Amino acid sequence: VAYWRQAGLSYIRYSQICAKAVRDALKAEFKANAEKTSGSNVKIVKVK
Amino acid sequence: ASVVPLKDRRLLEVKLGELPSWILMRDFTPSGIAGAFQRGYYRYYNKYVNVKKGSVAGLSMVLAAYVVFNYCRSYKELKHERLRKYH
Amino acid sequence: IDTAAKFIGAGAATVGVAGSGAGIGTVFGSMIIGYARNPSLKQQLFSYAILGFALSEAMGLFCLMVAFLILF
Amino acid sequence: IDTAAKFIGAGAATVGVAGSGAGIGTVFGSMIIGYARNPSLKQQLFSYAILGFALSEAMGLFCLMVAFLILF
Amino acid sequence: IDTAAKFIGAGAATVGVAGSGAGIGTVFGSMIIGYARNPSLKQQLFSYAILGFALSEAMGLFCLMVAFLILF
Amino acid sequence: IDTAAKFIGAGAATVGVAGSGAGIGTVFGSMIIGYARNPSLKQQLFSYAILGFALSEAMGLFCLMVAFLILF
Amino acid sequence: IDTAAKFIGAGAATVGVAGSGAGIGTVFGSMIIGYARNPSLKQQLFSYAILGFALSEAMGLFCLMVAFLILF
Amino acid sequence: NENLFASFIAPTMMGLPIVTLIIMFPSLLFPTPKRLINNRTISIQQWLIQLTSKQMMAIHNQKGQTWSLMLMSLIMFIGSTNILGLLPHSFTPTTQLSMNLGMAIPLWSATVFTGFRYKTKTSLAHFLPQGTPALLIPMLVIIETISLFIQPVALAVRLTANITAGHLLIHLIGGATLALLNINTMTAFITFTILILLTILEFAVALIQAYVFTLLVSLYLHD
Amino acid sequence: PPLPEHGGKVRLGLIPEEFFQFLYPKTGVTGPYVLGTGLILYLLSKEIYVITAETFSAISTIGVLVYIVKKYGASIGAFADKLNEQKIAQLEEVKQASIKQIQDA
Amino acid sequence: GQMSFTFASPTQVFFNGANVRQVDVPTQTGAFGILASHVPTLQVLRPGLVVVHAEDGTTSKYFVSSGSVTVNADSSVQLLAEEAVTLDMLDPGVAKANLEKAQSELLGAADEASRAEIQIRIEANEALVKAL
Amino acid sequence: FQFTGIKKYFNSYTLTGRMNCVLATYGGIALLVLYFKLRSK
Amino acid sequence: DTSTWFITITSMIMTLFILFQLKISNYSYPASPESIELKTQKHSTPWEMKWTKIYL
Repeated sequence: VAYWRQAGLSYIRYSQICAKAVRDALKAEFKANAEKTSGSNVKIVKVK
Repeated sequence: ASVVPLKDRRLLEVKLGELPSWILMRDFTPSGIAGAFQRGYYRYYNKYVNVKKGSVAGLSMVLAAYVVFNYCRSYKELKHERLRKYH
Repeated sequence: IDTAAKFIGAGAATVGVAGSGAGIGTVFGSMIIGYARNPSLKQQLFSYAILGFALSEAMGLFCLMVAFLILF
Repeated sequence: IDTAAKFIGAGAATVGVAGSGAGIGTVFGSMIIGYARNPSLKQQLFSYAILGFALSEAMGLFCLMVAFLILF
Repeated sequence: IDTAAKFIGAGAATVGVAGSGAGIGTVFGSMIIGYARNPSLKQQLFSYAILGFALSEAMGLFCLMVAFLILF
Repeated sequence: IDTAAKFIGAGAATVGVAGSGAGIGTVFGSMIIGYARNPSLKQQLFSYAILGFALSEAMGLFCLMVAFLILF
Repeated sequence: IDTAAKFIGAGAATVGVAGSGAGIGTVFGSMIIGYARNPSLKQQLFSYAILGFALSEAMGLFCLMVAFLILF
Repeated sequence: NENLFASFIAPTMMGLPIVTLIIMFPSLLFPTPKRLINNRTISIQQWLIQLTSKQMMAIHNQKGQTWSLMLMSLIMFIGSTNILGLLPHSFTPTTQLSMNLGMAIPLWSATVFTGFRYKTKTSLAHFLPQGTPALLIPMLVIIETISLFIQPVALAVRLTANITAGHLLIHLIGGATLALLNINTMTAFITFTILILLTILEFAVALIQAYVFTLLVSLYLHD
Repeated sequence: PPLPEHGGKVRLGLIPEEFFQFLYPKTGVTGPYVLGTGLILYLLSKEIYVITAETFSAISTIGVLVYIVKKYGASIGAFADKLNEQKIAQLEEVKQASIKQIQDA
Repeated sequence: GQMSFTFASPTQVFFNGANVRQVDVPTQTGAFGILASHVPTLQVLRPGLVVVHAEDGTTSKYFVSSGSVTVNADSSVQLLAEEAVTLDMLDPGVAKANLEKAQSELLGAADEASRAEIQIRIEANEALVKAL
Repeated sequence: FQFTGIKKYFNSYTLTGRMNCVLATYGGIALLVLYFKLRSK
Repeated sequence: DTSTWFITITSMIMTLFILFQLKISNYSYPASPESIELKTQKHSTPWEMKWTKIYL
């Protein structure tokens, strides 16, 4: 249990933020490999 | 008598440990680089050989002086001597 | 002479409350590492804390009533 | 001889403060091992040590006040 | 007889440090294990052992002060 | 008359070390379980074994200080 | 009065030498919880126990000479 | 009935010879050079300060850092005057209980008057620990103030009582060698106990960390 | 420990031969030594005066200070090391200072 | 001895079936050491560096972000991580600036879970600087 | 010249540090009980 | 031993803290030497910027 627990979060929602900070501390050379993974392409369709 | 005792330590420093820098003393600084530790060496037997840059004979003379100076005050109390000499 | 044996045993009994001073330390000590994992505090953590406190007291207080019994 | 028991009685009666010695060595050491696992000290973690310090202290100074009141 | 009961009077009150004599072993045996798990000692995790040591070695010499004041 | 009171006041003063005979037993038993978790012994984990040892033997030996003064 | 005074200063000193048995309960006992997490056995793990076992006995055989110091 | 220990009955004397020479003497063991490169015996004194000036600096991190250039002078004096006395017939000024009651009280009361000249309310409103429950206000503020005035006595008496306790076991284990004209096998074991105990009595450096540091915590907490 | 008691006993066979080879150095001073026998009397006359007391702990505080002379031959590097480390910084600084000034002109 | 260490990013692979005697992993609920036969657990990771000690003279200073350590019944581990980079691809200079800006938004968070998101962000940058 | 090397230091911290009067009062009272016990022997 | 009377040493301790604040006050910090190299770099860079503004 931590602060991300007992407030209504998930471990993916933990793992998204702490991995995003590593992609901001990279240099200009290895910024394209942070652009490579960057997995925001799946759309969301719920019928209601 | 103040310039008498002050010129004792400034003679027993700059000879046998350790003769510092600040030019007007630059070649006087390397005079301690060879050191008079070779002069100070022969008193013990040979064994304190590590005096090269951590200098034993520079320091271990003051602490040998402060022991025999404090042996005098204790002498009155711990007499113990008979009407003779020891072994 | 009667006061000689009375005034020692009243002090000799109240070393019995020292052992209650030891066992009362763990009960507010283990609850620190007990609650630190699991923040469900308003439930039966504290209710098991107060029962643990007032039970070690009753092995310290019970000698103290016997300690005043020696004097009177 | 009446004052002779007044002195040896407070001699063992202040051994009861040693029980608040070793009993406080845990509850301040348990706020070490149970702090790193969960950094929430400004919440009731530090507050349950101060209750754990003071109410463990109250059985320390109580066995001190016996040694005054046995003597006078 | 005033002198002799003082001689055993401070002898019983010597052992009040025996609670702090091992209560300082626990809290300095609980930062060996709280620095092992999470290396963040330079914050609260060392100053909670000295503050643990001040408020537990307040009670070691606290009792030997009484064993002096019963002697002279 | 106080020749025995020379003895027991020294004979009771010695058992106040019996804390620190166990208090260093904590800090060496509590180091190996701080070490088997995290094998970095050359760091500050072993340096907190000796300062915990020395601060416990500091409250260890000076309980025998009051032992000799009652004798001599 | 001579053999009366000697022996009850000797028996009351030997209490402190089993005051370090409670430490090697922790020293030899807390090897168990370390060995099960990590089996690096003939490393400093068992050898840190000897630094615990013979240093905690070194407060055990501390007072035993002091008891025989007041036997004679 | 093999190995009979002996004892010698002799008074153990903390006399008081001429002190104001003995205090000044561990000042002249440390020189100070007016040069850039130094002479390889001050240079390991100059390095030894730049370690432990970086541990009584790191905690405070305030404008109370001005105080910390004094606290490293306090560690070298009783760091030296506890280490000189291990010699054969030397005399330590921190053996006597007099000066240590003049090292605690002008330093300890320099701390409680530090916040009272700037804060004036919340220095001893540190007596209020938390979000106040009702049944234990009078049980608290008679406890946390009786463990405040203990601190000057707690700071000085812990230094004098164990320093002299080192010196008696030096004599008594040592004096039992001299009076051991019985069986000569056990003489070495008492001698080997001594040369272990003299290694433990270089915890007279270790007991100066526990004097400057609980002066910092007794400074950092108030300020 | 069966192996450790012989390990000092093999040192007991080692120290008796090293003391024998050291006794060979005094055999080289059978003729030419005129230093110690001038001053071995004042330590034999004053030892006939007063110098015996409870100070066998005088030697053991002088015996431990001999073992630190062993590590003092490694303290020359640390002391020596500090001077060299100190020396490199100024050398880096002068070179660094020199390049910047010349190229700005 | 007789171990197996596997260390794989999603896109690349560091170690496959090659073990070297000691693995140091920053666990979510503490830290641990692997020493050729550790009692098996199923743990998850916190931001922190992994220093694998190669046999090979020297060590290997990796820095994971969030993964999973599975040491199992037979002496074999499987350390899988999401962002497992080395040290030289990171810049310390940008890592200093990112700390206090996330502390500035911490007081400016009105909600209770949005502020809890900020507490996640300051922890990862705190282990960023101290590893450097 | 054992002053102006450390005179900038003094009026900085002797505002609180030079309170030896409490040491003087706790010292001077400690003089009184020992002359009194030898008076009554 | 249990000594007495205290009019001694404590007046001879504060004379000592005129000595130790004299010796230890003349020490050198390695870190201060790394700070003077920083301001020399920014000054000539602004002087070159003063020369670049003398061009532009």
